[PDB]
Amino acid sequence: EEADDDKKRLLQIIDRDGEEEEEPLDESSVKKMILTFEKRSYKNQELRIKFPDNPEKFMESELDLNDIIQEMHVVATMPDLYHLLVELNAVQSLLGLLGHDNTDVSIAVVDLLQELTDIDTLHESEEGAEVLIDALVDGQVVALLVQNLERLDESVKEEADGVHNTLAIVENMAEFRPEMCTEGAQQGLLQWLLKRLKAKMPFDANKLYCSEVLAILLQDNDENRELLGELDGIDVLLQQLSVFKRHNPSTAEEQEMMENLFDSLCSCLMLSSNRERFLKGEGLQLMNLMLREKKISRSSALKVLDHAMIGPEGTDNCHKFVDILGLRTIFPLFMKSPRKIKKVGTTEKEHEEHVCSILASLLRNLRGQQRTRLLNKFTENDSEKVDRLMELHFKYLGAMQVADKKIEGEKHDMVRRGEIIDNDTEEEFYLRRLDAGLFVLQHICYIMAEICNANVPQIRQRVHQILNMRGSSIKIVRHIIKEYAENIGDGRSPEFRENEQKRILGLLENF
Repeated sequence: EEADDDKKRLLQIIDRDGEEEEEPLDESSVKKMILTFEKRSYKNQELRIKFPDNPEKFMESELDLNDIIQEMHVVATMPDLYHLLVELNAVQSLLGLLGHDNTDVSIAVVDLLQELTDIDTLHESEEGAEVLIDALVDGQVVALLVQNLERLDESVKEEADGVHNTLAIVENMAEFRPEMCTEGAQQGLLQWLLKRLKAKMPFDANKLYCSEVLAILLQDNDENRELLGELDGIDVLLQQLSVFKRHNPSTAEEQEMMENLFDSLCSCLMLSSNRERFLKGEGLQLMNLMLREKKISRSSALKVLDHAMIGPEGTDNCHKFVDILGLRTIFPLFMKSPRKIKKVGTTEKEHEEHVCSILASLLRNLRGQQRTRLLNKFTENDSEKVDRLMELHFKYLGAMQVADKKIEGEKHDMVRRGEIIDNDTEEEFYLRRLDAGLFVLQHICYIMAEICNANVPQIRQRVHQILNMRGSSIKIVRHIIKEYAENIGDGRSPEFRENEQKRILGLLENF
Protein backbone atom coordinates (compact mmCIF):
# COMPACT_ATOMS: atom_id res chain seq x y z
CA GLU A 1 0.00 0.00 0.00
CA GLU A 2 1.06 3.60 -0.69
CA ALA A 3 -1.60 6.31 -0.82
CA ASP A 4 1.06 8.81 0.28
CA ASP A 5 2.83 8.93 -3.07
CA ASP A 6 -0.17 10.70 -4.62
CA LYS A 7 -0.28 13.69 -2.29
CA LYS A 8 3.44 14.19 -2.77
CA ARG A 9 2.64 13.93 -6.46
CA LEU A 10 -0.33 16.27 -6.01
CA LEU A 11 1.83 19.01 -4.49
CA GLN A 12 4.05 18.76 -7.57
CA ILE A 13 0.90 19.53 -9.57
CA ILE A 14 -0.55 22.51 -7.69
CA ASP A 15 2.92 24.08 -7.75
CA ARG A 16 3.45 23.36 -11.44
CA ASP A 17 4.32 26.54 -13.35
CA GLY A 18 2.33 28.29 -16.06
CA GLU A 19 3.23 28.91 -19.69
CA GLU A 20 3.31 32.55 -20.83
CA GLU A 21 2.44 34.47 -24.03
CA GLU A 22 -2.53 38.50 -26.47
CA GLU A 23 -4.67 39.86 -29.30
CA PRO A 24 -8.25 40.76 -28.25
CA LEU A 25 -10.38 37.57 -28.05
CA ASP A 26 -12.43 36.77 -31.16
CA GLU A 27 -15.44 34.46 -31.38
CA SER A 28 -13.08 31.48 -31.66
CA SER A 29 -11.08 32.39 -28.55
CA VAL A 30 -14.32 32.53 -26.56
CA LYS A 31 -15.52 29.27 -28.12
CA LYS A 32 -12.27 27.58 -27.09
CA MET A 33 -12.53 29.11 -23.62
CA ILE A 34 -16.12 27.96 -23.03
CA LEU A 35 -15.40 24.40 -24.17
CA THR A 36 -12.55 24.25 -21.67
CA PHE A 37 -14.95 25.58 -19.04
CA GLU A 38 -17.48 22.84 -19.78
CA LYS A 39 -14.67 20.28 -19.93
CA ARG A 40 -13.34 21.26 -16.50
CA SER A 41 -16.78 21.67 -14.95
CA TYR A 42 -17.78 18.18 -16.03
CA LYS A 43 -14.62 16.55 -14.71
CA ASN A 44 -14.99 18.25 -11.32
CA GLN A 45 -18.64 17.28 -10.87
CA GLU A 46 -17.80 13.71 -11.87
CA LEU A 47 -14.83 13.42 -9.50
CA ARG A 48 -16.83 14.74 -6.54
CA ILE A 49 -19.40 12.00 -7.13
CA LYS A 50 -16.70 9.35 -7.47
CA PHE A 51 -14.70 10.42 -4.41
CA PRO A 52 -17.08 12.37 -2.14
CA ASP A 53 -14.96 11.64 0.95
CA ASN A 54 -11.52 11.98 -0.64
CA PRO A 55 -10.82 15.68 -1.42
CA GLU A 56 -7.26 14.87 -2.53
CA LYS A 57 -8.76 12.92 -5.43
CA PHE A 58 -10.79 15.84 -6.81
CA MET A 59 -8.99 19.01 -5.69
CA GLU A 60 -6.76 19.42 -8.75
CA SER A 61 -9.89 19.40 -10.90
CA GLU A 62 -11.37 22.02 -8.60
CA LEU A 63 -8.20 24.08 -8.85
CA ASP A 64 -8.57 23.80 -12.63
CA LEU A 65 -12.26 24.72 -12.49
CA ASN A 66 -11.44 27.80 -10.42
CA ASP A 67 -8.71 28.85 -12.85
CA ILE A 68 -10.98 28.90 -15.90
CA ILE A 69 -13.64 30.98 -14.13
CA GLN A 70 -11.03 33.58 -13.19
CA GLU A 71 -9.82 33.49 -16.79
CA MET A 72 -13.32 34.22 -18.11
CA HIS A 73 -13.36 37.78 -16.75
CA VAL A 74 -11.86 38.76 -20.11
CA VAL A 75 -15.18 38.05 -21.85
CA ALA A 76 -16.58 41.20 -20.23
CA THR A 77 -14.20 43.25 -22.39
CA MET A 78 -16.21 42.37 -25.50
CA PRO A 79 -19.97 42.07 -24.78
CA ASP A 80 -20.68 41.47 -28.48
CA LEU A 81 -19.88 37.80 -27.88
CA TYR A 82 -22.33 37.46 -24.98
CA HIS A 83 -24.62 35.53 -27.33
CA LEU A 84 -21.98 32.79 -27.32
CA LEU A 85 -22.14 32.43 -23.53
CA VAL A 86 -25.89 31.91 -23.90
CA GLU A 87 -25.97 29.71 -27.01
CA LEU A 88 -23.23 27.42 -25.68
CA ASN A 89 -24.99 27.12 -22.31
CA ALA A 90 -22.18 28.76 -20.35
CA VAL A 91 -24.75 30.83 -18.47
CA GLN A 92 -26.77 27.77 -17.46
CA SER A 93 -23.53 26.13 -16.31
CA LEU A 94 -22.35 29.18 -14.34
CA LEU A 95 -25.70 29.51 -12.57
CA GLY A 96 -25.50 25.86 -11.58
CA LEU A 97 -22.08 26.47 -10.06
CA LEU A 98 -23.68 28.99 -7.71
CA GLY A 99 -24.79 25.92 -5.79
CA HIS A 100 -21.40 24.21 -5.91
CA ASP A 101 -20.54 22.47 -2.63
CA ASN A 102 -17.28 24.40 -2.30
CA THR A 103 -17.87 28.02 -1.34
CA ASP A 104 -14.66 29.12 -3.10
CA VAL A 105 -16.16 28.18 -6.47
CA SER A 106 -19.53 29.87 -6.00
CA ILE A 107 -17.74 33.03 -4.85
CA ALA A 108 -15.65 32.96 -8.03
CA VAL A 109 -18.67 32.95 -10.35
CA VAL A 110 -20.30 35.75 -8.35
CA ASP A 111 -17.16 37.78 -9.04
CA LEU A 112 -17.42 36.84 -12.72
CA LEU A 113 -21.14 37.66 -12.91
CA GLN A 114 -20.67 41.18 -11.53
CA GLU A 115 -17.82 41.84 -13.98
CA LEU A 116 -19.99 40.67 -16.88
CA THR A 117 -22.97 42.74 -15.74
CA ASP A 118 -21.05 45.97 -15.17
CA ILE A 119 -23.25 48.92 -16.16
CA ASP A 120 -20.63 50.59 -18.36
CA THR A 121 -19.92 47.18 -19.87
CA LEU A 122 -23.58 46.47 -20.65
CA HIS A 123 -24.01 49.74 -22.55
CA GLU A 124 -21.15 48.79 -24.87
CA SER A 125 -23.52 46.42 -26.68
CA GLU A 126 -27.30 46.82 -26.53
CA GLU A 127 -27.78 43.60 -28.50
CA GLY A 128 -25.32 41.58 -26.41
CA ALA A 129 -26.61 43.05 -23.17
CA GLU A 130 -30.23 42.04 -23.74
CA VAL A 131 -29.48 38.38 -24.53
CA LEU A 132 -27.32 38.02 -21.41
CA ILE A 133 -29.78 39.71 -19.04
CA ASP A 134 -32.62 37.62 -20.50
CA ALA A 135 -30.71 34.40 -19.81
CA LEU A 136 -29.94 35.50 -16.26
CA VAL A 137 -33.55 36.43 -15.45
CA ASP A 138 -35.06 33.33 -17.08
CA GLY A 139 -32.54 31.14 -15.28
CA GLN A 140 -33.53 32.83 -12.01
CA VAL A 141 -30.25 34.49 -10.95
CA VAL A 142 -31.60 36.43 -7.97
CA ALA A 143 -33.20 33.27 -6.57
CA LEU A 144 -29.96 31.30 -6.90
CA LEU A 145 -27.73 34.15 -5.72
CA VAL A 146 -29.84 34.45 -2.56
CA GLN A 147 -29.73 30.70 -1.89
CA ASN A 148 -25.94 30.83 -2.15
CA LEU A 149 -25.93 33.95 0.01
CA GLU A 150 -27.54 32.05 2.90
CA ARG A 151 -24.45 29.86 3.36
CA LEU A 152 -21.78 32.57 3.33
CA ASP A 153 -19.73 33.44 6.42
CA GLU A 154 -19.04 37.18 6.63
CA SER A 155 -16.32 36.71 9.25
CA VAL A 156 -14.33 35.33 6.32
CA LYS A 157 -13.14 38.18 4.08
CA GLU A 158 -13.28 36.24 0.77
CA GLU A 159 -16.93 35.42 1.46
CA ALA A 160 -17.70 38.91 2.72
CA ASP A 161 -16.60 40.04 -0.74
CA GLY A 162 -19.03 37.47 -2.12
CA VAL A 163 -21.94 39.07 -0.30
CA HIS A 164 -20.88 42.45 -1.66
CA ASN A 165 -20.47 41.18 -5.22
CA THR A 166 -23.88 39.51 -5.02
CA LEU A 167 -25.47 42.85 -4.12
CA ALA A 168 -23.41 44.57 -6.82
CA ILE A 169 -25.01 42.24 -9.36
CA VAL A 170 -28.56 43.26 -8.44
CA GLU A 171 -27.69 46.97 -8.38
CA ASN A 172 -26.52 46.44 -11.95
CA MET A 173 -29.52 44.50 -13.27
CA ALA A 174 -32.01 46.83 -11.58
CA GLU A 175 -30.35 49.75 -13.36
CA PHE A 176 -30.38 47.99 -16.72
CA ARG A 177 -33.78 46.39 -16.07
CA PRO A 178 -35.88 48.29 -13.50
CA GLU A 179 -38.68 45.92 -14.53
CA MET A 180 -36.99 42.99 -12.73
CA CYS A 181 -36.98 44.63 -9.29
CA THR A 182 -40.37 43.03 -8.63
CA GLU A 183 -39.28 39.54 -9.71
CA GLY A 184 -35.96 39.87 -7.91
CA ALA A 185 -37.53 40.98 -4.64
CA GLN A 186 -40.08 38.15 -4.73
CA GLN A 187 -37.30 35.62 -5.36
CA GLY A 188 -36.19 36.04 -1.76
CA LEU A 189 -33.89 39.05 -2.06
CA LEU A 190 -36.03 41.56 -0.14
CA GLN A 191 -36.61 38.88 2.50
CA TRP A 192 -32.84 38.46 2.80
CA LEU A 193 -32.04 42.18 2.85
CA LEU A 194 -34.38 42.59 5.83
CA LYS A 195 -32.70 39.74 7.73
CA ARG A 196 -29.24 41.15 7.04
CA LEU A 197 -30.27 44.61 8.24
CA LYS A 198 -31.66 43.42 11.58
CA ALA A 199 -28.86 40.90 12.07
CA LYS A 200 -27.06 41.59 15.34
CA MET A 201 -23.67 42.27 13.76
CA PRO A 202 -21.55 45.45 14.00
CA PHE A 203 -21.91 48.06 11.25
CA ASP A 204 -19.74 47.09 8.29
CA ALA A 205 -19.75 48.29 4.68
CA ASN A 206 -22.08 45.44 3.72
CA LYS A 207 -24.86 46.80 5.92
CA LEU A 208 -24.48 50.15 4.18
CA TYR A 209 -24.76 48.38 0.83
CA CYS A 210 -27.89 46.51 1.94
CA SER A 211 -29.61 49.75 2.94
CA GLU A 212 -28.72 51.13 -0.48
CA VAL A 213 -30.07 48.17 -2.47
CA LEU A 214 -33.29 48.12 -0.43
CA ALA A 215 -34.02 51.73 -1.38
CA ILE A 216 -33.54 50.85 -5.06
CA LEU A 217 -35.92 47.89 -4.77
CA LEU A 218 -38.62 50.11 -3.26
CA GLN A 219 -38.13 53.00 -5.69
CA ASP A 220 -41.48 53.63 -7.40
CA ASN A 221 -42.45 49.98 -7.01
CA ASP A 222 -45.74 49.62 -5.09
CA GLU A 223 -45.56 45.82 -5.44
CA ASN A 224 -42.29 45.66 -3.48
CA ARG A 225 -43.58 48.15 -0.92
CA GLU A 226 -46.51 45.85 -0.12
CA LEU A 227 -44.07 42.94 -0.03
CA LEU A 228 -41.99 44.78 2.56
CA GLY A 229 -45.18 45.18 4.59
CA GLU A 230 -46.05 41.48 4.59
CA LEU A 231 -42.50 40.64 5.66
CA ASP A 232 -42.87 42.95 8.67
CA GLY A 233 -40.24 45.23 7.17
CA ILE A 234 -41.67 48.45 8.61
CA ASP A 235 -40.75 47.20 12.08
CA VAL A 236 -37.22 46.34 10.94
CA LEU A 237 -36.79 49.82 9.45
CA LEU A 238 -38.15 51.49 12.60
CA GLN A 239 -35.97 49.35 14.87
CA GLN A 240 -32.86 50.22 12.87
CA LEU A 241 -33.68 53.93 12.89
CA SER A 242 -34.35 53.93 16.64
CA VAL A 243 -30.60 53.60 17.23
CA PHE A 244 -30.14 57.21 16.15
CA LYS A 245 -32.89 58.78 18.27
CA ARG A 246 -30.61 60.09 21.03
CA HIS A 247 -27.23 59.50 19.39
CA ASN A 248 -25.72 60.52 16.06
CA PRO A 249 -24.03 57.99 13.75
CA SER A 250 -20.37 57.47 14.67
CA THR A 251 -18.84 57.28 11.20
CA ALA A 252 -19.96 59.00 8.00
CA GLU A 253 -20.81 55.75 6.23
CA GLU A 254 -23.21 54.99 9.08
CA GLN A 255 -24.89 58.36 8.63
CA GLU A 256 -25.54 57.56 4.93
CA MET A 257 -27.03 54.20 5.96
CA MET A 258 -29.37 56.08 8.29
CA GLU A 259 -30.53 58.14 5.32
CA ASN A 260 -30.97 55.06 3.12
CA LEU A 261 -33.35 53.67 5.74
CA PHE A 262 -35.22 56.97 5.91
CA ASP A 263 -35.56 56.83 2.12
CA SER A 264 -36.94 53.29 2.28
CA LEU A 265 -39.35 54.31 5.03
CA CYS A 266 -40.77 57.28 3.11
CA SER A 267 -40.88 55.13 -0.02
CA CYS A 268 -43.05 52.62 1.84
CA LEU A 269 -45.42 55.30 3.16
CA MET A 270 -46.39 56.02 -0.45
CA LEU A 271 -48.53 52.89 -0.23
CA SER A 272 -51.73 53.30 1.80
CA SER A 273 -51.49 49.77 3.23
CA ASN A 274 -48.26 50.70 5.03
CA ARG A 275 -49.84 53.62 6.89
CA GLU A 276 -51.57 51.34 9.39
CA ARG A 277 -48.38 49.28 9.68
CA PHE A 278 -46.32 52.38 10.48
CA LEU A 279 -49.03 53.19 13.01
CA LYS A 280 -49.16 49.77 14.71
CA GLY A 281 -45.37 49.68 14.74
CA GLU A 282 -45.36 52.85 16.86
CA GLY A 283 -43.55 54.86 14.19
CA LEU A 284 -45.32 58.09 15.09
CA GLN A 285 -44.08 57.95 18.69
CA LEU A 286 -40.53 57.27 17.48
CA MET A 287 -40.53 60.09 14.92
CA ASN A 288 -41.95 62.45 17.53
CA LEU A 289 -39.18 61.52 19.96
CA MET A 290 -36.55 62.32 17.33
CA LEU A 291 -38.02 65.81 16.93
CA ARG A 292 -37.71 66.35 20.69
CA GLU A 293 -34.10 65.13 20.87
CA LYS A 294 -32.97 67.47 18.07
CA LYS A 295 -30.09 65.26 16.93
CA ILE A 296 -28.98 64.64 13.33
CA SER A 297 -32.09 62.57 12.56
CA ARG A 298 -34.37 65.51 13.37
CA SER A 299 -34.50 66.59 9.72
CA SER A 300 -35.56 63.29 8.16
CA ALA A 301 -37.96 62.54 11.02
CA LEU A 302 -39.97 65.61 10.03
CA LYS A 303 -40.04 64.33 6.46
CA VAL A 304 -41.36 60.95 7.61
CA LEU A 305 -44.15 62.51 9.68
CA ASP A 306 -45.25 64.49 6.63
CA HIS A 307 -45.37 61.34 4.47
CA ALA A 308 -47.29 59.46 7.17
CA MET A 309 -50.16 61.90 7.68
CA ILE A 310 -50.50 63.19 4.11
CA GLY A 311 -53.67 62.55 2.12
CA PRO A 312 -56.94 60.73 2.95
CA GLU A 313 -55.18 57.53 4.04
CA GLY A 314 -53.17 59.46 6.62
CA THR A 315 -56.29 60.27 8.63
CA ASP A 316 -55.67 57.63 11.31
CA ASN A 317 -52.09 58.83 11.76
CA CYS A 318 -53.28 62.44 12.09
CA HIS A 319 -55.56 61.57 15.01
CA LYS A 320 -52.92 59.43 16.73
CA PHE A 321 -50.31 62.16 16.25
CA VAL A 322 -52.41 64.59 18.28
CA ASP A 323 -53.06 61.92 20.92
CA ILE A 324 -49.35 61.35 21.56
CA LEU A 325 -48.85 65.07 22.26
CA GLY A 326 -47.62 65.84 18.75
CA LEU A 327 -48.91 69.41 18.94
CA ARG A 328 -46.45 70.52 21.63
CA THR A 329 -43.68 69.27 19.34
CA ILE A 330 -44.70 70.58 15.92
CA PHE A 331 -45.71 74.18 16.76
CA PRO A 332 -42.32 75.27 18.13
CA LEU A 333 -40.95 74.27 14.71
CA PHE A 334 -43.76 76.31 13.17
CA MET A 335 -42.73 79.40 15.13
CA LYS A 336 -38.97 79.18 14.55
CA SER A 337 -37.08 77.28 11.87
CA PRO A 338 -33.87 75.50 12.96
CA ARG A 339 -30.74 76.92 11.34
CA LYS A 340 -28.37 75.14 8.97
CA ILE A 341 -24.95 75.49 10.62
CA LYS A 342 -24.12 71.85 9.85
CA LYS A 343 -23.70 70.31 6.40
CA VAL A 344 -26.11 67.37 6.35
CA GLY A 345 -29.65 68.62 6.89
CA THR A 346 -32.70 70.40 5.52
CA THR A 347 -32.61 74.04 4.48
CA GLU A 348 -34.97 76.66 5.90
CA LYS A 349 -37.36 76.50 2.95
CA GLU A 350 -37.38 72.70 3.08
CA HIS A 351 -38.12 72.80 6.81
CA GLU A 352 -41.02 75.24 6.55
CA GLU A 353 -42.25 73.24 3.56
CA HIS A 354 -42.75 70.07 5.62
CA VAL A 355 -44.22 71.80 8.67
CA CYS A 356 -46.83 73.56 6.53
CA SER A 357 -47.55 70.30 4.70
CA ILE A 358 -48.10 68.72 8.12
CA LEU A 359 -50.56 71.34 9.39
CA ALA A 360 -52.45 71.24 6.09
CA SER A 361 -52.74 67.47 6.48
CA LEU A 362 -54.08 67.84 10.01
CA LEU A 363 -56.58 70.54 9.02
CA ARG A 364 -57.79 68.28 6.21
CA ASN A 365 -58.08 65.09 8.26
CA LEU A 366 -58.68 65.97 11.92
CA ARG A 367 -62.16 65.71 13.43
CA GLY A 368 -63.65 65.48 16.92
CA GLN A 369 -61.69 66.62 19.97
CA GLN A 370 -58.35 66.41 18.14
CA ARG A 371 -59.48 69.04 15.64
CA THR A 372 -60.49 71.36 18.48
CA ARG A 373 -57.07 70.96 20.10
CA LEU A 374 -55.50 72.03 16.81
CA LEU A 375 -57.73 75.08 16.39
CA ASN A 376 -57.11 76.13 20.00
CA LYS A 377 -53.42 76.31 19.11
CA PHE A 378 -54.29 79.15 16.73
CA THR A 379 -56.23 81.07 19.38
CA GLU A 380 -53.75 80.86 22.27
CA ASN A 381 -51.53 83.82 23.17
CA ASP A 382 -53.68 86.31 21.22
CA SER A 383 -53.50 84.22 18.04
CA GLU A 384 -49.72 84.51 17.78
CA LYS A 385 -49.78 81.50 15.46
CA VAL A 386 -52.03 83.43 13.07
CA ASP A 387 -49.48 86.25 13.11
CA ARG A 388 -46.86 83.62 12.32
CA LEU A 389 -48.94 82.18 9.48
CA MET A 390 -49.27 85.63 7.91
CA GLU A 391 -45.55 86.36 8.25
CA LEU A 392 -44.90 83.19 6.27
CA HIS A 393 -47.63 84.13 3.79
CA PHE A 394 -46.03 87.47 2.94
CA LYS A 395 -42.56 85.91 2.78
CA TYR A 396 -43.49 83.41 0.08
CA LEU A 397 -45.99 85.68 -1.67
CA GLY A 398 -43.12 88.14 -1.93
CA ALA A 399 -40.74 85.59 -3.43
CA MET A 400 -43.51 84.34 -5.71
CA GLN A 401 -44.37 87.81 -7.01
CA VAL A 402 -40.71 88.50 -7.81
CA ALA A 403 -40.51 85.27 -9.82
CA ASP A 404 -43.87 85.85 -11.51
CA LYS A 405 -42.74 89.34 -12.50
CA LYS A 406 -39.51 88.01 -14.00
CA ILE A 407 -41.38 85.24 -15.84
CA GLU A 408 -44.04 87.50 -17.36
CA GLY A 409 -41.34 89.93 -18.44
CA GLU A 410 -39.55 87.19 -20.36
CA LYS A 411 -42.84 86.31 -22.06
CA HIS A 412 -43.04 89.88 -23.39
CA ASP A 413 -39.38 89.88 -24.46
CA MET A 414 -40.01 86.62 -26.33
CA VAL A 415 -42.92 88.16 -28.24
CA ARG A 416 -40.95 91.07 -29.73
CA ARG A 417 -38.07 88.68 -30.37
CA GLY A 418 -40.53 86.66 -32.43
CA GLU A 419 -39.87 83.54 -30.38
CA ILE A 420 -42.88 81.27 -29.86
CA ILE A 421 -43.71 80.38 -26.25
CA ASP A 422 -43.22 76.61 -26.19
CA ASN A 423 -44.64 73.84 -24.01
CA ASP A 424 -41.11 73.13 -22.84
CA THR A 425 -40.86 76.85 -22.12
CA GLU A 426 -43.97 76.89 -19.93
CA GLU A 427 -42.52 73.88 -18.10
CA GLU A 428 -39.28 75.76 -17.50
CA PHE A 429 -41.46 78.50 -16.03
CA TYR A 430 -43.26 76.14 -13.66
CA LEU A 431 -39.92 75.02 -12.22
CA ARG A 432 -38.93 78.60 -11.42
CA ARG A 433 -42.18 78.97 -9.49
CA LEU A 434 -41.61 75.75 -7.55
CA ASP A 435 -38.25 76.64 -5.98
CA ALA A 436 -39.57 80.15 -5.42
CA GLY A 437 -41.76 78.38 -2.88
CA LEU A 438 -45.02 77.61 -4.68
CA PHE A 439 -45.95 74.43 -2.80
CA VAL A 440 -45.19 76.10 0.53
CA LEU A 441 -47.35 79.12 -0.29
CA GLN A 442 -50.23 76.87 -1.35
CA HIS A 443 -50.20 75.08 2.01
CA ILE A 444 -50.00 78.43 3.80
CA CYS A 445 -53.11 79.52 1.89
CA TYR A 446 -54.96 76.24 2.48
CA ILE A 447 -54.25 76.50 6.20
CA MET A 448 -55.42 80.11 6.18
CA ALA A 449 -58.66 79.18 4.42
CA GLU A 450 -59.39 76.18 6.65
CA ILE A 451 -59.03 78.06 9.94
CA CYS A 452 -61.26 80.86 8.64
CA ASN A 453 -63.94 78.24 8.00
CA ALA A 454 -63.66 76.95 11.56
CA ASN A 455 -66.27 79.52 12.62
CA VAL A 456 -63.80 80.88 15.17
CA PRO A 457 -64.30 84.68 14.92
CA GLN A 458 -61.03 85.71 16.62
CA ILE A 459 -59.12 83.85 13.91
CA ARG A 460 -61.11 84.99 10.87
CA GLN A 461 -60.95 88.59 12.12
CA ARG A 462 -57.18 88.52 12.65
CA VAL A 463 -56.60 87.20 9.13
CA HIS A 464 -58.54 90.01 7.45
CA GLN A 465 -57.05 92.46 9.96
CA ILE A 466 -53.48 91.64 8.93
CA LEU A 467 -54.24 91.27 5.20
CA ASN A 468 -55.23 94.88 4.41
CA MET A 469 -53.03 96.67 6.98
CA ARG A 470 -50.12 95.31 4.95
CA GLY A 471 -51.67 95.76 1.51
CA SER A 472 -52.17 92.26 0.12
CA SER A 473 -55.68 91.24 -0.92
CA ILE A 474 -57.97 88.43 0.20
CA LYS A 475 -58.36 87.96 -3.55
CA ILE A 476 -54.71 86.99 -4.08
CA VAL A 477 -55.30 84.10 -1.68
CA ARG A 478 -58.43 83.06 -3.59
CA HIS A 479 -56.38 82.97 -6.80
CA ILE A 480 -53.66 80.77 -5.29
CA ILE A 481 -56.28 78.36 -3.94
CA LYS A 482 -58.20 77.92 -7.21
CA GLU A 483 -54.86 77.13 -8.85
CA TYR A 484 -54.08 74.74 -6.00
CA ALA A 485 -57.41 72.90 -6.25
CA GLU A 486 -56.96 72.48 -10.01
CA ASN A 487 -53.62 70.65 -9.98
CA ILE A 488 -54.63 68.28 -7.18
CA GLY A 489 -54.33 64.53 -6.62
CA ASP A 490 -52.03 63.81 -9.55
CA GLY A 491 -51.74 60.03 -9.40
CA ARG A 492 -55.25 59.22 -8.23
CA SER A 493 -58.67 58.37 -9.69
CA PRO A 494 -60.54 60.99 -11.77
CA GLU A 495 -63.28 60.60 -9.18
CA PHE A 496 -60.89 61.68 -6.43
CA ARG A 497 -59.56 64.79 -8.17
CA GLU A 498 -63.16 65.79 -8.87
CA ASN A 499 -64.44 65.54 -5.27
CA GLU A 500 -61.36 67.16 -3.72
CA GLN A 501 -61.62 69.99 -6.24
CA LYS A 502 -65.18 70.61 -5.01
CA ARG A 503 -64.14 70.35 -1.36
CA ILE A 504 -61.28 72.86 -1.53
CA LEU A 505 -63.27 75.39 -3.55
CA GLY A 506 -66.08 75.27 -1.00
CA LEU A 507 -63.74 76.93 1.49
CA LEU A 508 -63.75 80.08 -0.65
CA GLU A 509 -67.34 80.77 0.32
CA ASN A 510 -67.73 81.43 4.07
CA PHE A 511 -64.10 82.60 3.91
